[PDB]
Amino acid sequence: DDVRQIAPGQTGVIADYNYKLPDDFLGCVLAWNTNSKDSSTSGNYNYLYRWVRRSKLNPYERDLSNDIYSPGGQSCSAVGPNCYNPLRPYGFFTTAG
Amino acid sequence: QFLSSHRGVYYPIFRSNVLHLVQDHFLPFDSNVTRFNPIIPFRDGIYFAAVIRGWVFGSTMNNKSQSVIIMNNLVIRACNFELNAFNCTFEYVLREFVFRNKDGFLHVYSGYQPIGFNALKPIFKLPLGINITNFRTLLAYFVGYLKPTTFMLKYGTITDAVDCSQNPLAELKCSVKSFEIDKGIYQTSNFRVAPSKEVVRFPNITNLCPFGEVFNATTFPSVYAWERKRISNCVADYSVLYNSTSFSTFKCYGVSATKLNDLCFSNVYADSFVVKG
Amino acid sequence: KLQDVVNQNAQALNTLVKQLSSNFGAISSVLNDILSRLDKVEAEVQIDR
Amino acid sequence: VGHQPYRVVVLSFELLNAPATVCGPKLSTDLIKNQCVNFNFNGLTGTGV
Repeated sequence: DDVRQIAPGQTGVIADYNYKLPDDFLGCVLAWNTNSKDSSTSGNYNYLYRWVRRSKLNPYERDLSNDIYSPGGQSCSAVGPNCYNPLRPYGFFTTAG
Repeated sequence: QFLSSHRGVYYPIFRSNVLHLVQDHFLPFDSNVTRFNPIIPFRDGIYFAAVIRGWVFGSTMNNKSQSVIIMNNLVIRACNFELNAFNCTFEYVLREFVFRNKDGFLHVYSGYQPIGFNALKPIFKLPLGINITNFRTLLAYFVGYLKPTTFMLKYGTITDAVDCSQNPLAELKCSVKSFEIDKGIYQTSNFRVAPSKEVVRFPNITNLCPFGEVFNATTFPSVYAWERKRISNCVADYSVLYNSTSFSTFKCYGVSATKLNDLCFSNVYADSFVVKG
Repeated sequence: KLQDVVNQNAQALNTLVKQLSSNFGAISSVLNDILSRLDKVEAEVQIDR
Repeated sequence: VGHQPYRVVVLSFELLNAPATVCGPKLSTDLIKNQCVNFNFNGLTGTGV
């Protein structure tokens, strides 16, 4: 469902928090299913995505960081109330839609 | 402190004898340039001038955010430095330089003169893709900040560029697209002042729209009996919904989705139902 | 004749200024709402129109 | 996947010269006058004094 977001002008978790494309994109995008390789019956959790960020990424930018996030700008210490981990696993299953 | 005379011109493609007018992040003529080893804010690019070994660009410079080190023992490495290198990517093997960061590319222009005017030829366009808000030097040197302005360069070597926002004569020169002007009186376009600040005014609304409750209802109408709801007096925040509701389709007609976070509507109607794939 | 030329100039200027109200087949005749509603890449077509 | 339920919600907006009801998650800024300054009044983005 997130493949649609890989294109100039789209908005969403992937587009604005993980991977952003320039508005003047000159190139191509290729995508193919790998449910037999990147998935497992018990769940392949090695793939993660960032679902929180104070500001959207600039085009062609990377955000390697795992600092604990707090909506209110507090001094978080561990996952819990008002202390979220910005990275969440995909959890790919073989039988999922 | 000082004044930069007519320094800080860089190539913003090949062209020759064109007298080309371009709007970009340039250093205004006769601008203030500070003189100095502290942490120097980067803002929208810098013009550095000068024993100096290299530079370190980054955001936090504390190993919690990727930073790039350029140095000469030429080595360029982008990693999570302590101020040792882990989870990282790019690796490679009078003084003036210009540093810009556009589309994740760090443009580095260089120049050297035996000490005026000189155009800084491009050196690197490094694919770093990192957020730069601070930098430091590695060892008297001058630092200036680039601002958005429109210049008229001559040109494939640039020669005698002119800034259109500093004098009435320069404004006339830029509006006529010629460096030689004969005696006379000419009308000119407004190159003097451009807006810098922003004034956002939105209504006094604090409630959040109940998208989570609506999209999580246990029952939805048949397509033939689709309902309608009027959404009002709430802030449309789709970001809170990224935690769920993958939204296999988000086609927006008329407005653009990216603008939905900076638009206000007079009336919003939500019609819900269930259909086939 | 003199009043006629004065009126001609005034009417020409008035027509020129009133021509801005026409949207020329685009989303709207105003740049502000086009730029505040449509993103850059899509807004290019309206701006060109 | 074709023969699977797909919950659909259609949002219809009215951008009229009437009091705003639904707004984005932007923060209002102080008023600056007598300066050529970009402004954003309830979605009206422009440049003026």
